[PDB]
Amino acid sequence: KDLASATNYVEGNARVTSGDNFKHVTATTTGTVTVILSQALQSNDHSLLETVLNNRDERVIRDTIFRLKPALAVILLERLAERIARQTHRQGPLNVWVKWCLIIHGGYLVSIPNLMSTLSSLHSTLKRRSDLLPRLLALDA
Amino acid sequence: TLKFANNSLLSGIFLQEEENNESIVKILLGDITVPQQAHLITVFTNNGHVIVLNYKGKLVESPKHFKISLADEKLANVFHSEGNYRILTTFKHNSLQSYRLYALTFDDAKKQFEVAHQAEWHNVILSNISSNGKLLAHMCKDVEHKSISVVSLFDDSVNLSFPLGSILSSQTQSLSYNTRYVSSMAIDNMGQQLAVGFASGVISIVSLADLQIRLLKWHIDSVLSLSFSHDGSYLLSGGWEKVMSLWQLETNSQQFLPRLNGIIIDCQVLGPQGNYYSLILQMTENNSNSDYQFLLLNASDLTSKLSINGPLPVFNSTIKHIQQPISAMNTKNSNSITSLNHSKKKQSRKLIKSRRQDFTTNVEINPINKNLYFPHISAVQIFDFYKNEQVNYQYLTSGVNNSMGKVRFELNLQDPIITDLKFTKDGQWMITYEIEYPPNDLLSSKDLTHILKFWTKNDNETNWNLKTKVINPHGISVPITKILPSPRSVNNSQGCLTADNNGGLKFWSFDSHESNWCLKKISLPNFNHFSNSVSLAWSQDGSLIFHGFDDKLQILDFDTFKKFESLENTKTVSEFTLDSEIQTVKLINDTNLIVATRTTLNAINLLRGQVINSFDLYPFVNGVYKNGHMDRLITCDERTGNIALVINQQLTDVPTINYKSRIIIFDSDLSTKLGNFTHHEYISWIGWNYDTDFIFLDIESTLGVVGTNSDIFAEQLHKLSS
Amino acid sequence: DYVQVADGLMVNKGNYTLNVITKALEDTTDTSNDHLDNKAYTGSDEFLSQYKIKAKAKVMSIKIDTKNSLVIAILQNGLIEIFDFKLTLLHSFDISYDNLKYAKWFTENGTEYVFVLCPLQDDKVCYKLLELTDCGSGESSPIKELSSTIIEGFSFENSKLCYQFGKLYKLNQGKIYIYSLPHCQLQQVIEFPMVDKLSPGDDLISFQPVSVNRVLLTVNNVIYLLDLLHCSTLSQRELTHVVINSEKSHNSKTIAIGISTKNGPNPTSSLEIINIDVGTNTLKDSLGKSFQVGNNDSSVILKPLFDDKDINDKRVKCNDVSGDSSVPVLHCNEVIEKLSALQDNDITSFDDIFFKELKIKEEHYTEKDRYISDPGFLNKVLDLIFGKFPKTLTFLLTHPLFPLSRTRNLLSLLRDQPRLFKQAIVTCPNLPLNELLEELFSIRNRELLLDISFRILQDFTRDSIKQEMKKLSKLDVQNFIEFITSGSTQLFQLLSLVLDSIGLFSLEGALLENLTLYIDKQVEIAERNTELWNLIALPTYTMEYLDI
Amino acid sequence: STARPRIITSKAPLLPQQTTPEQRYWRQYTSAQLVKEHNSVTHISFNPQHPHDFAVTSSTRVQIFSSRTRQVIKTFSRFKDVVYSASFRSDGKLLCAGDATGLVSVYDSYNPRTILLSINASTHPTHVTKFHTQDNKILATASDDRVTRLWDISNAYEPQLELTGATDYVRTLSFIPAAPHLVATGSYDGLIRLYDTRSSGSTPIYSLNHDQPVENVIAVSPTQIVSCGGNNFKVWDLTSNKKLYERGNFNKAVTCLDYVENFDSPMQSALIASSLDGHVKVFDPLDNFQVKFGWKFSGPVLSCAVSPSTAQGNRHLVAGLSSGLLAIRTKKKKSNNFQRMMRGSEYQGDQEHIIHNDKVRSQRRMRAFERNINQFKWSEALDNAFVPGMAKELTLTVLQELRKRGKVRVALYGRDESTLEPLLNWCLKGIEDVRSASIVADWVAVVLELYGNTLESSPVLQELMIDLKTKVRHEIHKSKEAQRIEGMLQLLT
RNA sequence: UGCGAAAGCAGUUGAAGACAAGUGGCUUGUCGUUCGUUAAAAUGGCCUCGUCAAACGGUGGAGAGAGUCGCUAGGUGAUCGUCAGAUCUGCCUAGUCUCUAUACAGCGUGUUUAAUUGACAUGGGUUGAUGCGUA
Repeated sequence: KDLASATNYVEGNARVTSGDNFKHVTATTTGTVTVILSQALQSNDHSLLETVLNNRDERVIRDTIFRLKPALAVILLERLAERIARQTHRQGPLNVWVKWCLIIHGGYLVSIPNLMSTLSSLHSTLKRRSDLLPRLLALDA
Repeated sequence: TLKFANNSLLSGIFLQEEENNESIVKILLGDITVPQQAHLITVFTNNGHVIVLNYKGKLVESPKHFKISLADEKLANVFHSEGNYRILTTFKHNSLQSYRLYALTFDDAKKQFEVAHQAEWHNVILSNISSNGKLLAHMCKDVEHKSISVVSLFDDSVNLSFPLGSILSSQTQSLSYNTRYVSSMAIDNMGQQLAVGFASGVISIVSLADLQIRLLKWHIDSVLSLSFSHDGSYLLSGGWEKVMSLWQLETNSQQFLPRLNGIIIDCQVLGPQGNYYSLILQMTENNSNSDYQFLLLNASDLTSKLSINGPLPVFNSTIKHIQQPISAMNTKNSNSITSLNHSKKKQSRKLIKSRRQDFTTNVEINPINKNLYFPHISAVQIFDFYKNEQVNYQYLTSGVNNSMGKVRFELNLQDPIITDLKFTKDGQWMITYEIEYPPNDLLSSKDLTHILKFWTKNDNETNWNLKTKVINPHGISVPITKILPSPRSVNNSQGCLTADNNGGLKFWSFDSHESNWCLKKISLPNFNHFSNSVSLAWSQDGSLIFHGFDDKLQILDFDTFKKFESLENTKTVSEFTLDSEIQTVKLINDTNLIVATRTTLNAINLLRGQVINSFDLYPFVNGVYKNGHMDRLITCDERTGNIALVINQQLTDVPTINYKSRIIIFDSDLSTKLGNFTHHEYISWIGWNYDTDFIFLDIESTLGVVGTNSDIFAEQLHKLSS
Repeated sequence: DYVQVADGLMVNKGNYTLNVITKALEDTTDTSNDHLDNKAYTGSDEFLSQYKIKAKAKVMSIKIDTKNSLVIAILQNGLIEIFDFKLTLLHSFDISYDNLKYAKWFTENGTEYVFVLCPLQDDKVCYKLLELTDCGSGESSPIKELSSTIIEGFSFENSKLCYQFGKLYKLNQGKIYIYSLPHCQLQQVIEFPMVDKLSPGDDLISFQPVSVNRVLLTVNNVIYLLDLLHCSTLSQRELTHVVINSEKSHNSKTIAIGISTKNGPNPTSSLEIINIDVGTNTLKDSLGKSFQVGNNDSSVILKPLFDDKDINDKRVKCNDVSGDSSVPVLHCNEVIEKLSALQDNDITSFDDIFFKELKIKEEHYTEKDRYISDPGFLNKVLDLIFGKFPKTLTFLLTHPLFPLSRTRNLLSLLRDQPRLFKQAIVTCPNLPLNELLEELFSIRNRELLLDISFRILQDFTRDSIKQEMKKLSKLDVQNFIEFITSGSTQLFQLLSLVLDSIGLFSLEGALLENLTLYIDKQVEIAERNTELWNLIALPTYTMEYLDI
Repeated sequence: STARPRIITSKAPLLPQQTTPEQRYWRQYTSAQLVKEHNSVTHISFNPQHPHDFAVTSSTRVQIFSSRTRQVIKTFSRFKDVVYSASFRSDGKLLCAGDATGLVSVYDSYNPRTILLSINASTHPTHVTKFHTQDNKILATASDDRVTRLWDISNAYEPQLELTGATDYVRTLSFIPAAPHLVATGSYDGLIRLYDTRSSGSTPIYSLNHDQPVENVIAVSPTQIVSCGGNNFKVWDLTSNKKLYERGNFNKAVTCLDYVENFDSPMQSALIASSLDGHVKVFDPLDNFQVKFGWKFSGPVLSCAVSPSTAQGNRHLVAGLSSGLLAIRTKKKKSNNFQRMMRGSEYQGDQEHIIHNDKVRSQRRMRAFERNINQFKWSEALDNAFVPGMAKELTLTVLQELRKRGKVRVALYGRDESTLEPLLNWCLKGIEDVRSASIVADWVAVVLELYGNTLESSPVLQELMIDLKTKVRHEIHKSKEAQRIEGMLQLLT
């Protein structure tokens, strides 16, 4: 090609990222589903993770997360964050799970030393969901 | 390269600190002194000196120069034919010039050229001369309107004239002024036809014997340049689209050449058979300077044989009687048919009266191969200064920069501005930051995008590859005031530190595992005040970072990335409130650091934790630079000192359009002014190349530097076989 | 250039050992050791010893005795080894070697015949160097470095008995000519205030620096370029800096002339014969952040005033960018004399202090930028008005409008005049957030709440607000929520800050439901006026009329 | 002059859980085959040499499948009890099978009728039989006799070495892949013993205490070996006798392992693990045995294998389940007068001094929207956006190119009811996504700015505007509640 | 236009002269005219140099598509009916379940961290659109 011809712009396979991925630093309760959820999260079992969080009764979700062990509430929250990042219609039903994980395990993940670095994907997903709120405010006006 | 300032032979013609209207106006190939014997050129300047210069071998140390007996006239051009020589001159009502043609002779006393005065034209609007130089056309403004007159100059073969209302259509008199304004004209080597290019976009070939016209409509914006071929059967035209068209005048058939990195402000055929086209490309994405690229190209395959260009910086403001060229609408890249006079009056008044006379730019030096990278608008000119020719040119944003010649409305769109770029200290990566602007008259027209890109090349290839880009670093709509590359001790010189106008900092670094440049460290404060008077510095050890926000120089560490702390409280002063917002925090070496703010210039030691020296800046740099540009005005070294740099706009007996530069150096914490230099022109950027020199960029872009039997048979055979 | 300053034989062991340091003793029989226990046998003792070392075995120990030779000891087992005499004059500083590293038969008198670490292995006779008063052993390529008071430097390598280099080093009577921490140099201290580093590969000075103050017992630490130095008649062992992977914190070197300062670690209490107390407990020299602490060996501050770029035909200054003036006529002598003109009998009046300050600094009396000023000068005139004399109407208005006020601002709540207090809220450019939060939560229910919330938001980071607004009671925050709900943008985000910083659980319910209802209607009105701001042909048959 | 820059497809910031190269490669193992066996598939080995066939050990038969048709080419049915192990020799020439009566029978592969020799091992069931990987003429059989045996296949009467020492149920052998004297055996008491065969052989030289009862031990390097048993697997440096990684990423016991090297893959090595709960997972030995991909199967997976390192054809992952069936997932791969007349067209300049090259490279074909943006047909470019078969990022990038480049209004000028309905009917779908909704916002804003009268006239885009209103209502409830979650974890810092 | 932060905060928009049109003046409008102020349109758009097919290597994906009326949560309709509720085995959406050449998109394989080969005489002539129906 010519020597005076400028180089065109080409991204190629450059990784486009945002500025918000901080990935670097007797019974009497119900019949819940938390053994299913716990041995979904001990492995990486997307299939039975989907069969445990297609349950959407609020008291079942509530005491399920209450009976959950708090050392893996952070990875339940990571799985929920990645699923609502990918599928956008899940944000309605699945963020009921993410608000209950914060309310119940409000001590474990305030005692964790790097909250944003450990659940970066939630922060990036909610930042990109709520960043454009003035724009669709102007749109619906 | 015949350097003018190399010798007093013709630097005595011009070395002035105030007067650069002495200009070089024509070059001829022969020798006007003695005929019939050529390997040397005779240059006519715009005042009346005629220098004869040998460009084969070493330049002679006494050229054959003369000075023609001239009136107040100022030398439009000279003309050559067989044997004879003409010259044309300009004059002193409505502001129009006035032209006057002489003929030359030389022979009797070999110091003076005698002149003859053929004729005059008492008001000239526009002019052109044919390719052979045998005839010339021009415009008149003689009443209801203008007029058009063609005249052969080396003979009275033909001289005709007519009002151009007989050229113009009947539709144009009830249409806009662009339809009757004419921005170009050309004649062929016979004077049979003439091309009138109008500001509306059309061209019209009139046939001069009978004044019948033919319209050629392709240019959707103003026609800026026209030329004929030698036989007159092809018309080259160029305009605001960056497309050179050539019209086959038999069938009216265009051949195009579409993406010519600048608008064609002049085009002409060049060879005896017409095998070259020479073009001038105005490159009008920056409105702050008129930077022309000279490009001839062979006519066979239309490839750019020998494109020529100077360095292309973009200054923060317009420079010196710079007028962006004519067009159809008044845009942010051009001006309409009305506003050229008002714009030049306003620009002269702005250079006289106003206060923010800062037109300073950022230039970078690639620390591997010592070539300097002028970031143009949405592009970079990589340019090496040991031969002062451009390495290449590369588009670094995603605009409509290259894909399209923008026209009358579309010139109100701007491609994203590259405002920062810095190399990592081993020269392996190039960090760049750009502001992507939205088009007007829609919902998202008032939120910018801020994009930080990371480029890589090996040491052979001339162009960089984007490895990653982060859109909105630091958050949405927030700028990056300063990026700083990191020293060789953090991630093997593969980290960058970006600063907000919130005082937030982000440390980005390239790790090989996830093979990308990712976000490592973060310190965000959430204030409610913003200021772009942000500066940054790093310790060479890689231990502590000096975050010079406005009025406040915080001291952060690197391990926990918060403000510095020792529990023993050994007068751990980790903030230095100064009298004004600080714009340079340049640390010369690990002992001390020079702060520069808009009143004073302090220096602070850290092995003796207090102020050591101070200087007064307010009488020199008061409210004249934008806050954040003292960092490009002053610089440092790694051993041998620090360089301040001030500017005095000169005065009459009010300020003027003339400038002088006062650069000063200091060694070893502001001790001695061991360099006090004065340069004849405004100075725009100074920076230390990595081998103990400091390069600076003049406002007219001269880069300067502050440093430390058989013999006769052989001769006759090389004659007779060449 | 100091370090963290406090604390007013096998050379690489520590504690949990028995005695890896057996050393000689002043005014005693020969030698001793102690534990935190190994036996103290004899290495053919009772001579004129001045130091004592071992072969890095502690049961092949010795007593380095001034008899031209030395033998082995049995400090663990009971079985001795044989020896062989070389000289008979003075071997008081004998240092037995490792497995063939650095050994020669140099006793005291220029007879450095090379040998090995054995009782009968020999080498060449490398006694060529002159009478050296400072012979040390380093590990460049294990080498005897001789500095001679015939003055000349030489360096022989006891790896092939090869004289590497040598020159004429004019070294006088020294204090400690100790080898460097990386061994590449020689730190030789001059007597009172100086310590020069010389190149110990070519015998030439590389950096001759002065020191801070009096120091006598100086030796290079196990650092990059740092030394330790104890005072002569002082127990003060300070540190200075002119191993790099995971450096030392204690047990670095034992050469000191304090009150029996043997076996000097960081916690240097349990000595080898002394049984003393301990001191500092820091590590060696770091890269560059500890030199902001140890900012010593320079204490020469003067009164730095703003100079000017020197007037070399300054009359061609070419359109100066000021308003009307060109240069302020600097009077630092009048700046100092204004102190005497102010510290007078204007004990309640503004006739001899405020007029004095506004005459010395001809300004608009609320504005900066006609500066020529020093922070010590402003602090001393602020002290002279904080003495016998806030009733001045010009001086203490024009100098909280100065960015160098230096922390005499704490009584700004403790004095309460309305206009001076609001001006010290808005413009005083260094304020303590403790007093700012106290003034914020000591509410007088006015617009100065907005003026104090403005500054507390616009000059402190949010987490530094949160950590120091944890330091509040609960009646303050309950009345703050009550006053916000009663009766704006910066106080909304301040309310966000108080909710983030009160904590998680320990709240009440009625205040929470009241705040919930209030901010529900607040979001509703914010939504509707955001909507308001974002809110800012022919038929087939007609019938018409015309003029008659 | 330059060439024209291509229209860059709008890529947003990347979302979490992107497609890694490892999981793209391991996800193109597809077209699953399910073959119902008579009983649980206990072992599966591959042919080493022409690595293109594999033997599946069901109950009382061993079937060799081909790696190009996936049908049973050959079968071995003349066992008396349940056949347990079946492996090929390192030359791939013959096939050993341990049987529940303790009768090792070795046939030759690809000939089920010629049983070559029947070693009568212990009276207990022989559960693992494999040849040496360096040597050819020795066969190691461990049985439920708590003693393994090395047999020379010439002298098949007494075992040439008898490796005893284990307290319970030796179920696995392994050989160390550079030292051929080194046999690592693994039993149901934990305790990977390993033996130097030049010594006595009744005592291991050392023992590695996997705490769970091991199910398999394989050798990865000449130095490190991996033992699975219980819910985890551990890796052991063998020159230093010392554990250095352990991954417990399963629910139930890891039944088997195998390992791949140097094959055509982004992963330079791969250890896959099969674990009685349905899962088979692949772990990358170069970044610390991190899991990269996995398959879930319809029952507890008892054994697994992949095609060997030099497969050169159709490549296989096979997993045999305890349910009694077998799952295969593969990745696949004019006249002499006229020629004498047109001879030279394949020469390419070998003996020729100068070789000129200015044939330009043929670039990718331009799509219709890209050539219409090139031809400045901006309304036609919008029309080419809203065809049905267009990718969502392609509609987004032509909207963004018309937004940045020229004029939304130019692209929308000559429209009416029938030619706006594609745009708004796509804007319904694009208003949900984050990456599109800014562009959807300003395009809808411009079209209602300059078509507010067609709003009055046509009722059949009024309803489209109403549906768009309820869409922005749902999206604004979502963008408000996301800010509420953002605040409610900003509280927890 | 100035100060600014990317928000915003203060300032506006005169005079002379000439010319054109309309009805020597009067009105209106222009200016390749000057002084002062910090101050939309002339049917008129971008070149050839070789395409097609099949791979391969990284990069993104809202995945490209097809089912099961299988589950979870919903939004809603026709007719009758006092409602209760009936039939339409009511419809639509999202998630889940199942499957495919990851079907989708993009950059590259001339040297690159990586990754490419093959077809074709890259012509001329005659019909080819009034010859066509599966709608």
